[PDB]
Amino acid sequence: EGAQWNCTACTFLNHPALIRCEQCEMPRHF
Amino acid sequence: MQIFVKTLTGKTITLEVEPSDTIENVKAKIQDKEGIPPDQQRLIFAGKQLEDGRTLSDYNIQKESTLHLVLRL
Amino acid sequence: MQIFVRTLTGKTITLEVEPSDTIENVKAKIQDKEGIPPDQQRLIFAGKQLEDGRTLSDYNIQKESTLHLVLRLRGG
Ligand SMILES: [Zn+2]
Repeated sequence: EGAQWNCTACTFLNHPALIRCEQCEMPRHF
Repeated sequence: MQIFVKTLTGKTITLEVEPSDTIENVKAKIQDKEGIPPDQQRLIFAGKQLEDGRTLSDYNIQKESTLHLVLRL
Repeated sequence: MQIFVRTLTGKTITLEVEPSDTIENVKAKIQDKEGIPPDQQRLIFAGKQLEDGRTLSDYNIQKESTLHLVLRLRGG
């Protein structure tokens, strides 16, 4: 899956499956 | 209470649940509504994958909370 | 101690808080500054979502810490 990833807008630590931030819907940067 | 389940593309269904419902029951409800088998459902809340044995209350899932559905294959 | 809040506009404001302050108290200060009701505020710090009822010290929030203000999505 990968490791969790920090949102580039709000820093929230998201699940590796998600393509947008769970909190603010900022898209994943990679 | 009502919670939301959103696919990876942003499409959203609504579920009528209870705080005491297990994640297994929620996956069974999703299977009833959309026909997706529970073994192919992965549910994410607050950055974590949810385990079937716990309840929505065990994960502090409240009304209007959004769960994220991922296809497992 | 002074902490920073990255507001919805990309601006960073400063707050005087104590480690003993609740997340609700910080949201009330943010409401005074930015006009967003606390029930529509989400506060994120170093990848962690801050929960109502907790204190800043519960999250290792120190002086010079930056919290990120998120408008609480409509759900779905
Ligand atoms: Zn975010």
